[PDB]
Amino acid sequence: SKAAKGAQAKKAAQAALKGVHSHKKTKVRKSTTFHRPKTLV
Amino acid sequence: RLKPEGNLLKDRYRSMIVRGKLEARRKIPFRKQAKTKLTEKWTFKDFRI
Amino acid sequence: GLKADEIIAQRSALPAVSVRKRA
Amino acid sequence: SQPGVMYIARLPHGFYEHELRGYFSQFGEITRLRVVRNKKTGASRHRAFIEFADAEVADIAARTMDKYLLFGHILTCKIVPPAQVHPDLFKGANRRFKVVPWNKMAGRQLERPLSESQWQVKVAKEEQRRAARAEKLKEMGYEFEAPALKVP
Amino acid sequence: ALEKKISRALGRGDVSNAARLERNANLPEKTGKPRYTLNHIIRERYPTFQDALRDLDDCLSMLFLFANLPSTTAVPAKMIARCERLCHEFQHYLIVTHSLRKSFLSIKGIYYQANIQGEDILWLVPYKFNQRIVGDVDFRIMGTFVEFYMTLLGFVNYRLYTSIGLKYPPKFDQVKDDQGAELAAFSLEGLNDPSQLFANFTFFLSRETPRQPLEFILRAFGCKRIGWDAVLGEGAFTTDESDPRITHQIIDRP
Amino acid sequence: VDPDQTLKACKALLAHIKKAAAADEESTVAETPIWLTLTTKKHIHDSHRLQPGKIILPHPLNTSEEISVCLITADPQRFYKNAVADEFPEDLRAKIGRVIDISHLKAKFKAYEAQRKLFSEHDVFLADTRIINRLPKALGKTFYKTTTKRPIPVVLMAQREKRDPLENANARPIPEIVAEIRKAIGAALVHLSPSTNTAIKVGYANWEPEKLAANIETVIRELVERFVPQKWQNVRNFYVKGPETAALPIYQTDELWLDESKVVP
Amino acid sequence: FKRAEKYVKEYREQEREKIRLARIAKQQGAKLVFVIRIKGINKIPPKPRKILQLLRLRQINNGVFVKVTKATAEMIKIVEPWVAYGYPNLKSVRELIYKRGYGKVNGQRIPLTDNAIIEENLGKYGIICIEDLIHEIFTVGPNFKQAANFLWPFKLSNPNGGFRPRKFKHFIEGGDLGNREEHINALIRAMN
Amino acid sequence: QEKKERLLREATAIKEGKKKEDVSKKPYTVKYGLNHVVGLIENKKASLVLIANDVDPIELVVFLPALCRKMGIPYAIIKGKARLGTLVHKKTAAVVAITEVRSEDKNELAKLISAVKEGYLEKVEDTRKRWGGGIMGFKAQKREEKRKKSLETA
RNA sequence: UUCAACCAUCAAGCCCUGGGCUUGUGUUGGGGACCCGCGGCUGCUCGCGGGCCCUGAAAAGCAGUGGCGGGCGUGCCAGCCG
Repeated sequence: SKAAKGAQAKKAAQAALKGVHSHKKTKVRKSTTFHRPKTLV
Repeated sequence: RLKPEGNLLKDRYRSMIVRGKLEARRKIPFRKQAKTKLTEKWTFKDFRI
Repeated sequence: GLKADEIIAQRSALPAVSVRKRA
Repeated sequence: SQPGVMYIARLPHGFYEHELRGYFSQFGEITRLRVVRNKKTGASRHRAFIEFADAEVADIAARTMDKYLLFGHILTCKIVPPAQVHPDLFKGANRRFKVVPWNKMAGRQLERPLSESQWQVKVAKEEQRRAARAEKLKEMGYEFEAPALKVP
Repeated sequence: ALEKKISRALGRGDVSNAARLERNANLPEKTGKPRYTLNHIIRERYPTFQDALRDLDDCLSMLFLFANLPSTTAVPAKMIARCERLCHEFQHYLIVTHSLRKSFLSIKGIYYQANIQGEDILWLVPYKFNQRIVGDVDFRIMGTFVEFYMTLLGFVNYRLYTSIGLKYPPKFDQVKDDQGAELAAFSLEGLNDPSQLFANFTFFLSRETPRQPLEFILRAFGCKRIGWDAVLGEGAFTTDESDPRITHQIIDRP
Repeated sequence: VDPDQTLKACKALLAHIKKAAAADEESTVAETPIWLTLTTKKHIHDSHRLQPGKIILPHPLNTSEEISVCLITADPQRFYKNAVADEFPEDLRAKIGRVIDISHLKAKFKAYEAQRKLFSEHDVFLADTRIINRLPKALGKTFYKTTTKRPIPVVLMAQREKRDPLENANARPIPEIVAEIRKAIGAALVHLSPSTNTAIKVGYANWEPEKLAANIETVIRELVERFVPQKWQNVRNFYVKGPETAALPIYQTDELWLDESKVVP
Repeated sequence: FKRAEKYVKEYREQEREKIRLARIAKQQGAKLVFVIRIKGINKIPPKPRKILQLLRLRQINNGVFVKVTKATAEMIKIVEPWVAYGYPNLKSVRELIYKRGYGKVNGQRIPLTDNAIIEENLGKYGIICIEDLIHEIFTVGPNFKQAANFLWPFKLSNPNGGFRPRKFKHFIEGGDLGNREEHINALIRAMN
Repeated sequence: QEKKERLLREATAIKEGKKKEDVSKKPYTVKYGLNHVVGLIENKKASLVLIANDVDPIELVVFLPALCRKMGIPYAIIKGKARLGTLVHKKTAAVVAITEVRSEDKNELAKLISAVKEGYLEKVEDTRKRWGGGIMGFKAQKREEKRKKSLETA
């Protein structure tokens, strides 16, 4: 398709101008409460 | 032409477990990975050409 | 002279602004 | 739909037909490409034309690699319009430009054997060459007695 | 914290700072020693040298087993070399004191029993072959045991050499060890009857014979002239088999 | 090759270039060099040789003091520069204007404009034989498309691991180095290429006819015996020419064939 | 995605290797060497990769024993950018065979846990034990080729894998081409 | 460390009776520090200026592109004050500048300056004068698109 | 998802004692006048190699010659020869 072919062109341009590290992991949180992390005492 | 029998490493490990310097545990070949979600960075989202 | 040296030394027509006389 | 032709220049040494095809195939499907090369030694003239199937993809690739600094070369990528893209641009495209040793052609042609009539006309022609050179030397104030070539 | 500083230096590209911070880490792969020093732990665990001699059975079996393994991430090659060197120093002490008493060839290995200061010391050494590391053992905690046991055996060797009045550590010839001297790479020097059973004989060990146990037993029971084949290693009294001074020859060929 | 015809050609072409320059006049006469053109019956070499051969002359070339001599040596350049400052005679000290090692040459003159500037800043380039194989890549086609200023091979090795340049330079004695440098600056250059035509320097316009003739005959002599393959039956024609004058024949052969086996009926 | 600089670098590496192989072929022209496969360029020319297949250096950190002949010297000179080779000593040969020695029987890898395996596999040649094998390998006997064919290539380790900030770094850095002579023994000690 | 051996070598030279210039050469380093770089730009000594994109407060560098444009200095905005700090052996550098490089890097500096001039300045010459921001939220854009679609349908 | 460096910073062979000789192929692309030698072209001219200048590592069709093998007769070879 023309839309997919254009999307391939944009993806190639993005990889050429910015690199291939396009994604980042985010933690899955089963709970809504944020707790203070436990550190060394 | 003597064929050695047994494993001396396993014998020493069994000796340690029997004498009680440590307890018998099994190998964990794969550990459970942290549950994460992959998302695209803001700069790569806002890239326009 | 060199073209590379001319490119490095290329500036504008504005005179340089000096805060004080330098030794 | 409409084909898109991109003219690329300032090509560094090593950035040739196969590299261009493999690189711009990531951008999109390439139908034709031709790197302008020298006739005498086979070396490139640091420019090429790539004809993509899609003009939008060609335009995107040109805007991506316009003024790209590659191996000390600031690459030039422009899109030629369909109005003045030349109809004779892509003969010799999509195939290897072989390197022919014209030096070795001259060597084997000069060392190959011939026929007796051919050396007779060679003796004759070299005699008229000597005669013309002697006529030119006559105004020079110089005289040279050239021995006549014996015929085989 | 030092490893975090090393990671920061490597991420910022300061290779000189990274190397300078890395030399303070005391890595086992570059020192041959444990990463963490257990000298204060040795005195706590063994109040008496008699208790050290009583745990020498486990220590010697452990280190003689890990003298012959390939290098791993837990136990590096330099650590294995230090194991072999400590075992060779202990064997040299047994040779010069004639403390070796009994030996046995079992289907599992070679059992050695010696007597040091009235304490019977029995340990097992594998035959020199390719030892198999299986997944049924905890090799990393075995390496921790190795670190503790070399830390013990170093002080045991130092005390024994000082008690017999010899300088410790012994002079070690890297060129001879490179050529394959094994026990012959050590030269013992002074500081500042079953023991003479093989004293008057001259032995020649063939290549198919177990060189390290034969040499250790003969030198501990009084033999002073032992030669062998050139491929068995440097340090032989003689190499040619046609030497007329040879009295006994050990062969195991059909 | 008769020398009377050679000297007659010498007066002829000298009179021609004088009457051509007469149409500063003395400066226009000066710095006009003389070319000896050899045509062979075969290509003189099977591939492009980029190391010029040296021919020793009784009357040396480049004797003028206005020339610039650039010397390329192995690492370090420090030993050779202190040698230039201390233990060469004053004429060679004034003639040598730049001493640069291979490392600094590759570091500073990778640019084509840098190579062309170095080409224009000097007249004659001498190069040590330990590094002359790496000089085509370092100097590019600027120094080797034209055979006028190709680096002349000189031997600076002390004639008998990785050598440390600061500790030792593998140095051969300096007065005989001076002799080698003057021999190289006096020797003429012959360039071997896959061609039936070669050109060798024999003299300048203001030089006198009998030393021109002596240079021509001796350059012909060692050129035929040493470097031209299959010698005289491969030699076809000899010409002497200026930059703007036509060929002046000296020796024209009777045969056009290298051997009788090529003659096939 | 692959970069244009990577394409240019690969083309220049291939043409430089082609020039080097042409120089070796136009230039043409009995000890024991230990050869260790290291990391080089990604694309390998067909003749060096066939020489690597014959020398069984397919994987990184594989070590083999080679008898120095004219043909073997030419092959090593060809595959110099992908190998590190030197003269092993008696201690290196002994430690490699005793610690990491594996045998090739029926196409499988079996460790040398006994002299018996050598006895049924090389006993027709007089090699009946591990020290006979060591003698043949070290002294380069008449049966060195069959001994090296029996011996599996040695899988050496990566000491940098023991230290976390440089866990991904290769132990042997490429660039020091040519024979390392006796300095291959330090690499054997560190990797064995 | 390198400064320590340099001072020790200069101390030995002045002990045996030579000037520090006799044993030490002219240095070529990356100029950094905001006041230093601003002075170099004003005196037209800097040949290339790199300005970090995330300087907080932004008033420290908000005038630097205009100053470089007035004084005819090639400038470029780059990502990472920490990235410049890795160059200048610091945690953070707001701006760095090249005044002079060595003779081995004349060509590389000139080519980098030309690449900057043709690939950054000419591309941002017209985008630098436009107003930024003004982006609506996700729900706001969805509501606005639905409203315009309803208006077009009705 | 490294645009680094890496040829010989000397070797081998001759003379046989003099320090000399041989080999080790290794070049960005164009433009402008202009003297030439040689090989085809009836000839003009076209090629080969030389000579004199200019240039940011500069660039806007004009693609040209006989084949071995390999791939599917061939505007295919990250394979070569003539």
